Amino acid sequence: SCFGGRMDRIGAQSGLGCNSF
Amino acid sequence: ALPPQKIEVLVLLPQDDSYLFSLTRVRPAIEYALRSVEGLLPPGTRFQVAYEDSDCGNRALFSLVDRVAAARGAKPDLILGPVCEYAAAPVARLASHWDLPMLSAGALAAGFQHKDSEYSHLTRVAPAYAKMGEMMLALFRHHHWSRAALVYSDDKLERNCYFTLEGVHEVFQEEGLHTSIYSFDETKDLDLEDIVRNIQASERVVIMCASSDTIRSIMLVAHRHGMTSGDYAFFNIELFNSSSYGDGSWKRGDKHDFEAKQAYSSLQTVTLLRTVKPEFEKFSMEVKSSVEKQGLNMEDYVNMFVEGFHDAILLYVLALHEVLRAGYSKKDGGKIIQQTWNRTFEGIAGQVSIDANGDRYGDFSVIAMTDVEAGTQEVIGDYFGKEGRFEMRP
Amino acid sequence: ALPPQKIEVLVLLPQDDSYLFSLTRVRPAIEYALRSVEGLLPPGTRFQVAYEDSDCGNRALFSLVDRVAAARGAKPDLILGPVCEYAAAPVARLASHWDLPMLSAGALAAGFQHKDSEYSHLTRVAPAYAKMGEMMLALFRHHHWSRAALVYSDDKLERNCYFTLEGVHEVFQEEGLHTSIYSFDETKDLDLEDIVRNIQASERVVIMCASSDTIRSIMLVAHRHGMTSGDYAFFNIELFNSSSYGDGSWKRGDKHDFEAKQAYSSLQTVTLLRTVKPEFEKFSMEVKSSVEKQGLNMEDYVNMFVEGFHDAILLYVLALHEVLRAGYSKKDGGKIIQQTWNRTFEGIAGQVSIDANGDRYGDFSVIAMTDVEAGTQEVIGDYFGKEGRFEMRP
Ligand SMILES: *[C@@H]1O[C@H](CO)[C@@H](O[C@@H]2O[C@H](CO)[C@@H](O)[C@H](O)[C@H]2NC(C)=O)[C@H](O)[C@H]1NC(C)=O
Ligand SMILES: *[C@@H]1O[C@H](CO)[C@@H](O)[C@H](O)[C@H]1NC(C)=O
Ligand SMILES: *[C@H]1O[C@H](CO)[C@@H](O)[C@H](O)[C@H]1NC(C)=O
Ligand SMILES: *[C@H]1O[C@H](CO)[C@@H](O)[C@H](O)[C@H]1NC(C)=O
Ligand SMILES: [Cl-]
Ligand SMILES: [Cl-]
Repeated sequence: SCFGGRMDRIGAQSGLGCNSF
Repeated sequence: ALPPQKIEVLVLLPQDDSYLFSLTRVRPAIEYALRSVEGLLPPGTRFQVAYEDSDCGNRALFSLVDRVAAARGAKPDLILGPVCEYAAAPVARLASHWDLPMLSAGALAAGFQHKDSEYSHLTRVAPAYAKMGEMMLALFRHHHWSRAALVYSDDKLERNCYFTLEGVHEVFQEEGLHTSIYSFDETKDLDLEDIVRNIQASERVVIMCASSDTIRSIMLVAHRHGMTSGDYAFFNIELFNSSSYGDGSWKRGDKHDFEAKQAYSSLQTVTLLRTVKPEFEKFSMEVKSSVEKQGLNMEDYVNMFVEGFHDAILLYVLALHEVLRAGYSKKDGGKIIQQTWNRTFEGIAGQVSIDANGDRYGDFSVIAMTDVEAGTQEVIGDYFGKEGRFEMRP
Repeated sequence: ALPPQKIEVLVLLPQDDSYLFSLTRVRPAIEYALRSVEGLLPPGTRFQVAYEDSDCGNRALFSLVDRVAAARGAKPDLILGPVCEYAAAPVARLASHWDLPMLSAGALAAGFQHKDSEYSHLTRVAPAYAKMGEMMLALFRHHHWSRAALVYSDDKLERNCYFTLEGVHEVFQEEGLHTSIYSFDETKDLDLEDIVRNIQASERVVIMCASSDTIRSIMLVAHRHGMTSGDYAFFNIELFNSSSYGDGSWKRGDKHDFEAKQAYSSLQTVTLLRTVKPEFEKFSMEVKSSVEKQGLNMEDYVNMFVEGFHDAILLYVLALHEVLRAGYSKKDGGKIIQQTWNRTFEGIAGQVSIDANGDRYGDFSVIAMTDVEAGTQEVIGDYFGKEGRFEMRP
């Protein structure tokens, strides 16, 4: 899934690529 | 009997009035609360309020730091906002580092859930996405559904819907519900054909989040594909401007209004449960007029952010009081934040409860089409976060 | 014709030596560059360097901000680091706001590429992950490959490997090559089975990034699935840790060594193409001396970070000089930064070229096993970022 276990770092920059299992 | 107090609060919101929580729109709400508190605080008390543009971006941090640097280290006693997610994170982190209390009717994302370190001085007075995610979990257990497709628009900028559905994803995950994820940039060139194909390829129950218009298009292509006859159960989240029902959220005075009406028969919209009170009425009006003779038209009932910021004022005052009465000062930021948590009070629209983690409990409603011929939409059910029970309307 | 200029410098790297770019490991290289420089600028010109712990996180921002607020509203003249991605973004943004020049041997993520606004005052002296991506692209055209699998560990914290493969993604996406994505948290129990099976499902070429031991394990399970030996092409990225890209990368003085050795016959490792010169020899000597005298069990030598920071300083002077000519001061950060872009100079290890966007051009090498019997791994091909040519070796 395009979220992963978490995203901890919300409000950082990291918004240029998904994820998935 | 105590010496008068002078409270400095820094309000960080967007000056741009396109957002529902712009300074122009919220300020009236803040001044209403401020007036209503003075006659909990020592007599003669006053509030120094600075309104600074957050630009829903880096500017929030930029002006906060510059103001403190200018003041040679002097800090505000209270920070209100930002609302936008990426703007609140850095401000929240500094407020904590500085022991300054920070309340906001935004910063809805999951990440702010963790307040053990980085975000300890943050109190969210509006219902977080994760709370909205608990409601959906209840809705689902009630229909005994255990799988869902998550379809949302991702800005790669503000990313409201990304954060919205992350709230559902986080809850479904812990619980075990399976979830398929599919995102698109609704701003960029839309491709409603691939959307619907992924939909029908994964799960029969779909949870979506995008502009009201974008959802409408998705529902048309779905209808044109026969997915609305009752083979799919679509959902969309419109927590802050869900007032289209009553006339028909499908209605655009468009030439597709007929299609839409039929398409929306398999669509349900989740929004915030908004309760009224006489006070709310008078508060709504004044705020409305203040805004009106300012240049902006306002939705009859003020939005969650405007209401939330009124309750933030009250909340802060309710904590500062108990802090004072115990010998501490307004400068004991952490101690003030702690007084704002795990407590219930009376907001402008009715009761307000904030859990043990400093996050407000939210109530939601589910709007469904009760008469397909007319196109009548109505709240068929509500959820009460605190009580933790969902119930269809009798 | 000029008074003793005085540069106040702020270096933000981790105190913890767990990082290859820790204050202890880098400080020496900074000091070395400061001698050959204070020995271009007016006589007396001195550099006051403050070495502050970034903690590879929020600390970088806290310290920068507490420093400027405490001592008046005075900003340092130059900022070196942070290296860590999530730590540099906030400092880069502030630097751009305060018109202060920021140079880092890090901040390698793809988002720092856009310097039109927030990251305008950032110049990266080390190869960004995107430069690494352009390298794979050429590696791919060479073999006529057009689809790949990106397998990486995402700890949801520093996310080095995620940002790493994000560099390959960005380039592949803009070019047309399809890519299957797969991620896991090597911080949890490795379901090295679903991985190897998802791999066996997706593509024939696999681009990976995870801890050295993790790639070793993955490569084993794959072996247990007969996935090595010509069927699939496995790549792993090790740009900095000499320990991980040194010959015999398979060997671990363990029981698996025999099996491990056989898997890597299909594995290729990507790393930086380093060049040296006589002068680079003294540098390595003095740096090792300090690091050892600092009780730190000397790693093995100077990595890309230690080297890059040394060249960052000569790069800053080379630009100060030209800004100090055209009639400007050490306070026109924007101007300084523009004088670091689009140019080539002599670093401690050879020609260094920063492109028009303020990013250091990168040269890479591919390490493969050229003797399965023995385990002899040697550079097979080199890619020169400036020229943009990839070429195998004789
Ligand atoms: C450089 O890479 C090596 C691996 O080659 C790292 O050492 C490993 O560290 C892990 C956990 O810290 C251990 O479980 C392994 O046993 C180590 N490998 C061996 C045999 O040395 C090392 O930490 C890296 N150095 C830095 C500064 O990151
Ligand atoms: C970069 O600098 C060179 C001079 O060394 C100049 O010829 C070239 O046009 C510059 N590139 C640009 C357009 O930025
Ligand atoms: C919110 O959305 C509704 C529905 O489209 C729209 O009528 C209203 O003007 C919006 N609120 C504002 C002013 O942003
Ligand atoms: C609210 O919950 C907390 C648990 O975090 C508990 O300690 C507290 O007693 C509760 N509120 C009260 C005082 O009733
Ligand atoms: Cl905001
Ligand atoms: Cl760092």
